[PDB]
Amino acid sequence: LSPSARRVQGALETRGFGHLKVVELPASTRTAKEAAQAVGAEVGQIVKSLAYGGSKGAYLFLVSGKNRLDLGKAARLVGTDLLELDKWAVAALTGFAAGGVPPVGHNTPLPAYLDEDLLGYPEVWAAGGTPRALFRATPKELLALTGAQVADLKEG
Repeated sequence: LSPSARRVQGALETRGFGHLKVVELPASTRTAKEAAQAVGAEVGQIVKSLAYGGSKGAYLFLVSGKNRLDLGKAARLVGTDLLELDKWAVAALTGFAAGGVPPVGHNTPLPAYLDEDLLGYPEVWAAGGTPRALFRATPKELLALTGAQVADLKEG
């Protein structure tokens, strides 16, 4: 198991959610579609942990794998303009590299929001530190872990 996977696992245990297990998929895995097939889930069940910056501070957005973030709603919700964060800041804030950001274990705890469509499943799969690592959890757990606020975030 990769250093990233191990890091997310330790983070889950330190939070009291040690029963959730980080899983490692075949090197040949890098898109959300690939990840979902490997574990038998729909792409909408994959959770993307998107980080953005604002003059206030940085925020976290958990989006269904089948939706793309509507920056318009995200901003009126946050109350400030939001802009893309480069690679360096993403790692500096979360402690992980873009493309594999998990919803927990961040160096900087971030206010969070959860795509209401994710509550639509019995369980979802979040990133485990790299494109080829995931861990499943029910939406209820994801919310308890992130302390995220449920919200309407996708483009319609």
